[PDB]
Amino acid sequence: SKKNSLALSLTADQMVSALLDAEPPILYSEYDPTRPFSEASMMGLLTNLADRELVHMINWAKRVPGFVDLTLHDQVHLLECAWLEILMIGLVWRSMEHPGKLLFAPNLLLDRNQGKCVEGMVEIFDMLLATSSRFRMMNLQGEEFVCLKSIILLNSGVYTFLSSTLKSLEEKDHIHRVLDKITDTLIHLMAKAGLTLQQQHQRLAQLLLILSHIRHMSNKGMEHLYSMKCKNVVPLYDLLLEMLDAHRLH
Amino acid sequence: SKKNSLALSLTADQMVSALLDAEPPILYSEYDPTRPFSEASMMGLLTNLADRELVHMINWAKRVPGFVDLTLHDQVHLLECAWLEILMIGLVWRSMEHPGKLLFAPNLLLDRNQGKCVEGMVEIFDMLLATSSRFRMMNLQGEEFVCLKSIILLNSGVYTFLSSTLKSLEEKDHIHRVLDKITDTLIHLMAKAGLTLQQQHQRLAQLLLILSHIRHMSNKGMEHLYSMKCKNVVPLYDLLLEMLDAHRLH
Ligand SMILES: C[C@]12CC[C@@H]3c4ccc(O)cc4CC[C@H]3[C@@H]1CC[C@@H]2O
Ligand SMILES: C[C@]12CC[C@@H]3c4ccc(O)cc4CC[C@H]3[C@@H]1CC[C@@H]2O
Repeated sequence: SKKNSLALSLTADQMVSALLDAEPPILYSEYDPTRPFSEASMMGLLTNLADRELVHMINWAKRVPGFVDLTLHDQVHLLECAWLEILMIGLVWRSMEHPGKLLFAPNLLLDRNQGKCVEGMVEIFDMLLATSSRFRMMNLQGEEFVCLKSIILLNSGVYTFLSSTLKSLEEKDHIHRVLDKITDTLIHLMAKAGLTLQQQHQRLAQLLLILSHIRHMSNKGMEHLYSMKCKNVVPLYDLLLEMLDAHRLH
Repeated sequence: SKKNSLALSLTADQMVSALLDAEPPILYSEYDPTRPFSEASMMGLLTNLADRELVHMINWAKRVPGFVDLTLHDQVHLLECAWLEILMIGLVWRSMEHPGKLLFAPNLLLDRNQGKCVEGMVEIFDMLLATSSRFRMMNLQGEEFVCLKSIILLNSGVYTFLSSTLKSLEEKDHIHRVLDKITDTLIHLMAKAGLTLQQQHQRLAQLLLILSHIRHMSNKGMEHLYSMKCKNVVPLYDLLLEMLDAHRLH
C-alpha cells in the first residue's frame, strides 16, 4: 500500500524552493573572547551550539519532502541516525569561503590550531576543512547543498529501520522514491547550468562521493564526543546527549 | 605537472574488462564443522580469512587503473584506509543470492544467528545483510560491482593523504579524474542495458549512496575488531593488525 504524498509530484524546481525555504536559521555562539579556550571551554562552547542548532534541525526535518510521510518513529530514527552528519555538512558549507577555518558561527570562527586545544579534535577539524575545501573547489551551489543535506536525512540510516516487517518495506521504498526525485532535482539544477550530460553524471557522483566522507567524519566525530563525555568535559545537554546515547557506540 | 597514464584513455569497456580481469580469487575457510563456534572460535575463523584475503587485495589494488600512477605511500594510504570497506562490499556481493546469510567463504556460510556467537557482532551482520539484500533488490550486475569496489579504493581516504603539499594536489586530482571515468563506465554499462537517461542518473546515485552505508559499516566494524583485540580474542595476524593499527581509532 505505497501512498502518494506531495513530494513525488513536485516539479524539480518546487523541490528546491521547498528545501530552500525549509532552511533553518544560522545560530550564534555566546562565548567571551576573553578566557582562553580550554579543552573543556571549547567543547562546551561547541556542544552548546550543537545542542541548540539540533533543535532547529528537528523542525527542519519536518519540512523536508516525503519526510512526514514516514511513521513518526521512523522519522526519529532517520533524524537521530544522521543528526551529526547534518550538523557537519552545514558547517562545511558555512566554512566554504574561509579556507583554513571552520565557521561554526558568524561570531565563533576557529582554525586548524584552536582545534588542537582539544584532544583528538584536530584530525576531525582537518577532515572538515578538507571537505570544506573540496566543496569550494567544485563551486558547490546553495541549491545542490540543500539537496545533499536532504539526501543525508533520508539515506543515512534507512537500511536499519526499527522494522524489518511489511510496513517497513513500504517505508524503505518511499524514501528510495523521494531520494530518486532529489536526484532529478540535482541533475536538473546541473543542466540548468550548462553542464554536458557527461558533466551532470560526473558532478552527481562527485557530490554523492563526498557524502561517503561525511558519513565517515560523522562516525569518527561521534566516537570523539562520546569520549569527551567519558572524561566529563561535556556539558549535560539532554538533546545532544539523546542523539548520542542513540548510536550506542561503545 | 598532471601526468597521463593508461587509465584516462581506456574505453568505457576496457575499463571494465580491466577491473574484471583484475578480480582476486575467492578464498576458503579452514574450520572444522565440529567444535561449536565460540566468540573466539569464529573471530579467529573470520579474522583468518580476513588476513589472508587481505593479501590478495593488495595485489588487486595494483591492477586497478590509475592506482599505480599515485605515489607508493599514497597507494598504501588508500589501501589501508579502505581495506575493510573493500572486504565488505565483497562479502555483500557473495551473499547476494543467499538472503539471510553472509557467504564469507563457499565453505563457511553464516546466518543472523551465528553472528550472535560474538558480542556486538550481530548488529553488523544485520547491516551487512541489509546491504547484501539491497544489492540483490537492484539486481546489481557484476560489472557495476567491480566499478564500486574500485571507487572505494580510490575515494575512501583521498581527502586525507599524508600530503597537503603541492604534489598532493596533483595526486588528489588524478584520482578525481580516474573516478570521473569510472563514473562514465558505470553510466555506460547502464545505457548498454536499456535504462533511460533518468534511470541511469537515478541508479548511479542509488549505488553511490550504498557506498555511504558501507563506509559506515566499515567504521563501526573497525571499532568492533579493535575491541575484540582488546579482549585478546583476536589471533595475531600482522597484516590485519597493520590495517587496523592504521586507523588509530581509540
Ligand atoms: C561532536 C563534536 C563537537 C561539536 C561539533 C559541531 C558543532 C556544531 C555544528 O553545527 C557542527 C559541528 C561539527 C563537528 C562537531 C564535533 C565532532 C567532534 C566533537 O566531539
Ligand atoms: C572485522 C570483523 C571480522 C572480519 C569480517 C570479514 C572477514 C572477511 C571478509 O571478506 C569480510 C568481512 C566483513 C566483516 C568483518 C567483521 C566486522 C566486525 C569484525 O570485528
